[PDB]
Amino acid sequence: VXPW
Amino acid sequence: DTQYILPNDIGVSSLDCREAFRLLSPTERLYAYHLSRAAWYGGLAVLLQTSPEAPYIYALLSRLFRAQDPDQLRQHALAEGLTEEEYQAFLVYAAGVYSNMGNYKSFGDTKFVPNLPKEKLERVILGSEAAQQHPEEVRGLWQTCGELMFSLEPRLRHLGLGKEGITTYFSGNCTMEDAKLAQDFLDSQNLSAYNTRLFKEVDGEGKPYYEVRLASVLGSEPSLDSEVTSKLKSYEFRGSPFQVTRGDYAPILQKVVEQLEKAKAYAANSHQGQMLAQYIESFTQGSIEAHKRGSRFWIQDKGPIVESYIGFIESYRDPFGSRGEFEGFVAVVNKAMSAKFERLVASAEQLLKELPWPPTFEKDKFLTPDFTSLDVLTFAGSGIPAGINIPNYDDLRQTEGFKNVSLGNVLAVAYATQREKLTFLEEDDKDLYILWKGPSFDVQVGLHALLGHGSGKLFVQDEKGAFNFDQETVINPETGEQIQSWYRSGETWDSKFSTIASSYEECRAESVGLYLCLHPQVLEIFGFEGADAEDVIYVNWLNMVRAGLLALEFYTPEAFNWRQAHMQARFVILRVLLEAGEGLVTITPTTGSDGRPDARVRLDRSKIRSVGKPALERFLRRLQVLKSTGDVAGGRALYEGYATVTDAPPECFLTLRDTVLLRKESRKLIVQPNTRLEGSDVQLLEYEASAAGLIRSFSERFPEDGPELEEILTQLATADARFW
Ligand SMILES: [K+]
Ligand SMILES: [Mg+2]
Ligand SMILES: [Zn+2]
Repeated sequence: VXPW
Repeated sequence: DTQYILPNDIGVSSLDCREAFRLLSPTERLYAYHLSRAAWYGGLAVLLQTSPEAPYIYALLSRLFRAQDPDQLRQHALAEGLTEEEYQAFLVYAAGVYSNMGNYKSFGDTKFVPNLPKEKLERVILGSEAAQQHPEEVRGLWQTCGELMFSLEPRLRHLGLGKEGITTYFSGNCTMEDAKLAQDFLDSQNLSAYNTRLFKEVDGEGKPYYEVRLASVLGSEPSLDSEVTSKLKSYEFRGSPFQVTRGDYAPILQKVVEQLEKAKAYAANSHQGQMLAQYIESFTQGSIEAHKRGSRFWIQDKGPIVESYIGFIESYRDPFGSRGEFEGFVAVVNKAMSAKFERLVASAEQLLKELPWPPTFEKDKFLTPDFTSLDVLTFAGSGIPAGINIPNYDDLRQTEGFKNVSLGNVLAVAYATQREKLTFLEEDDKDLYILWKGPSFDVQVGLHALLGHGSGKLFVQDEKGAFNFDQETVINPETGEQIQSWYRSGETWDSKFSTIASSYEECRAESVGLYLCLHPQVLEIFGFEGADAEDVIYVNWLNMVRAGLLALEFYTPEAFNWRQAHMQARFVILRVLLEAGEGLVTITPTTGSDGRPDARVRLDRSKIRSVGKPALERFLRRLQVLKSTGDVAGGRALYEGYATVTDAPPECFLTLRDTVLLRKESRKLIVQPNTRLEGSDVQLLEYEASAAGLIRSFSERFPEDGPELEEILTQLATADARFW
């Protein structure tokens, strides 16, 4: 799993 | 309107990684070169996983820009009557298509079209140099993809199952019912959806036949024996015919495995070599199991200088939530920035104990997980994240361990903001925001990756009832009773929690981040003692509530659907903190300095611990209990209840959404470098931080076989054309  | 176009002054940042590359040894450089080539090759498949016209648009753009670079093409376009702003809009559009590997935003799942008249762009394309060199190919590509490149018909605006959306993970005639039946079949067959797509056709009667196509180099022909070759047959499932095939994106993955084999020669240790062999197996046969074994060997490779991962990893853009989009990154460790995260790992096992659920709902043994800060050289696919927790195989995450990764040169590209663009904050808040955003983000990302995704025990039952926990002694804190819900064989987190799984897990991880950020030991791990940890905490929470407001841009009210997992998660956290009342967070609509509707977010620093922490603790316990029991019913109840967007007073979120859109800022595109092999050495090629720079980065990206990749994509597109 993992914004700006 | 502007919702479905990229603005001509969209920010473009260049990935900064000359120093990390210059650190690398010659062997490490050739290793990263071949891995980057494999990743770039595989990222082309995202085009096929995005929209039916995306491969054609890519082929057309890359042909156009091979014939003429942006500056050559400008002269033609302006001689053909375009304006500089229209040509700039075309450049921005091409750069968007390149940066997303498709004509839909990877962050938002919305289509974007070129911001200029279609007839003028036709004048440009048909008069171009590539058109004069290949009239048949260019004219065919244009007639095939042009109006779809521009059409904003309402069913084309968003990615999604059914008729009101667009997806190529399924055929056009597929609905959520078809995806649910496919997922039940896949669970019954212990075949993971990650590297699969689903196509539905009908016979003369109208009876639906289902094809579950696996992504593989090899097709449906006799190859060396695998667990995959037995599965290539027809089945009947609840009266429906299913056909498991493979050979999807076959020549693309062929290039990928070529480059992976070449990288295998320059591997540092046997862990990397075996993980690469297993990746080759996974991509050639179609085995998610081979990818699992490669990921196991990869977890075993601790602290390498060139970190990497590749495959059909994340399941964000599958409208059902189980199939994986292709990605692949190559990065260099940054030991100085990784120091703080290894520090966070040092006290991580003892940090988990503070989480608001009993150790019976926590992983059995804490495995010392690798956590590095990385500098990216390549991140192929549709988007570059800030950090990753991988692998997503929860069995591996519970037995062997996992890796946490913080992309440093991506965090740095995203750190910069201007005062004007910081919307919905009062001037007193903006200064603390500017001063503390970066360090607060280090904190939040560390907590999100290590203690968020890295925490949680899923209760799995065997086929012989062998619970991985103690059914007799483990008690459910929300009911006081023993455990009654759990996962079975073949059932995974994505499998049971389909459309909300990504957003739900993300919400849990970032609630963990917000919660454990009050812990002063954590704040001193990042070197923030009480003199400044105060402000880093307040900034983390203010950023969270502001993100919860801003998330309304990523909500389709007509479909009652959330288009982005993290933003839905942050809206959920905002509604949760609004729920406790007591004047903690307050969204108040105002009128802006420019005379347009604005809003203001007020967050009280004092009530963060007295009001915010109890609500977050309650919420985290609910989330974790429902996740560990796999209670899809109650989990959906909770999450889809908080994620509900309503115009109810006082918040009036639906009216706020118009303000959030009317003051939205487009996410910047990121230019990535290329690597070249001068026979002996490896050199790094950087590019201007512009639309033309990104275009050039993709024109020089495939020097050996670019025109062949264009035709591979065109062929794979035309073959499946009947599905949409
Ligand atoms: K998912
Ligand atoms: Mg659809
Ligand atoms: Zn995450």
